[PDB]
Amino acid sequence: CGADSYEMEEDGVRKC
Amino acid sequence: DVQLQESGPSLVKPSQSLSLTCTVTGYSITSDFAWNWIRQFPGNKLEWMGYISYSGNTRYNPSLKSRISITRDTSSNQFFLQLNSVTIEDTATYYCVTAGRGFPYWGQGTLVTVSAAKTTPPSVYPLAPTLGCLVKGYFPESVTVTANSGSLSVHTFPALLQSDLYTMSSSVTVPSSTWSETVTCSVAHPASSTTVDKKA
Amino acid sequence: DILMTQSPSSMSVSLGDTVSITCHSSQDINSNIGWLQQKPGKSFKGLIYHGTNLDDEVPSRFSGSGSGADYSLTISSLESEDFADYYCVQYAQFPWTFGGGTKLEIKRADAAPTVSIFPPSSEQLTSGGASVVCFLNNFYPKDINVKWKIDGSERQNGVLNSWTDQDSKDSTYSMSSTLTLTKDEYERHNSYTCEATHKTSTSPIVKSFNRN
Repeated sequence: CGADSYEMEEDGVRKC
Repeated sequence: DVQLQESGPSLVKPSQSLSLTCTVTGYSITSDFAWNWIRQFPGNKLEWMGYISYSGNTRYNPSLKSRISITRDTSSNQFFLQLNSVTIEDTATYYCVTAGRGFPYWGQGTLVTVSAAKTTPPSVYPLAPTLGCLVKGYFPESVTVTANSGSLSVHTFPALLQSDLYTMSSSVTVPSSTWSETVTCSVAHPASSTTVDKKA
Repeated sequence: DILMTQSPSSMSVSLGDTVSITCHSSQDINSNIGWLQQKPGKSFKGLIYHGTNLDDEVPSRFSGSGSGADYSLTISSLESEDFADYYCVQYAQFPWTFGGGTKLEIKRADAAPTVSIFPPSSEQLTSGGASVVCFLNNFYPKDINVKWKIDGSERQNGVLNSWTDQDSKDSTYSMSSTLTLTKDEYERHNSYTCEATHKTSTSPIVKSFNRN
């Protein structure tokens, strides 16, 4: 998501 | 889904500690997500206070860091807020919240007043010649008014502070084939355990 | 901290309308933005995450778009339930921060208040106090004036005014006005009047009682 197609998680929170 | 509920005291004195519990059902707090405390100030401004992760890692707002701890009890599936060295400025409605894919699940919220003023029950007065009830001189914020066992569906006017005590009122509107029929308002004030009755 | 600038602050719109709410961040947040709804009763709900994605059970009326520092929430064909306060939130940078909010209110026809005056209770007169109450009910728009007169003389001091939020039933507003005086001052006068001025009625709506 966002500028790219990558989504990630940090401490259980999904972020772009 | 997830369900969350805040519990804890409605009134904390300045310089002391604010302590709240969030009880989570329907999902384990060790499974996923971050488990947050967010507050809303009397003027509707929201502030993120911090979280504890599913793995027990904590993040805090730098404005609060030295004053805050968020902890958990995984056996009871609860997480906790502690805010110390509180001032009047910490008066807000406190929410426990899940962050995962955004902020889907929120508790109902609980109001915490920080003040040195003393707890005081209300002196309900009747309001007859549309009818009403006038609820005066209570502390802290914590009243609910119910007309005719929930049969009347009726205006609730928010509390104002006069002389460091709160005052609010409520009105009901019935066709003039009634008050004829009896009309009674039930006034409940949780922080007093008084259902100050009245009543015609 | 990242500042979130939410616009507009308020909206007066009709059912069936399509409305947009915007949020500008003070730096690029890479779509790390949520939208939240808080209805009457103070309950919050997440509606959108990553600028566009719907949370569970959020109807397709709600949509989102944007990039960098500029994002929008759109609500198509407004329904009764959609009238609420709305908030943006960034989770691109700690600390997470929120927009100022947007209040969505129902547009309605102009309506004159119904005015209701009440004398102090015997109960209160025993304690040494005297409150005179005036309900001003079911009017539109919210802007209203109340004037208290004691034996014809305007009293501004000792008056407490409280407004409801928009009515869930008929989209109106209501306000309560309380004049509080001591037992002793109350008993020195005969006439107690509340007068309501609104952009609807030429003359004010005057309600009074005489202690005789």
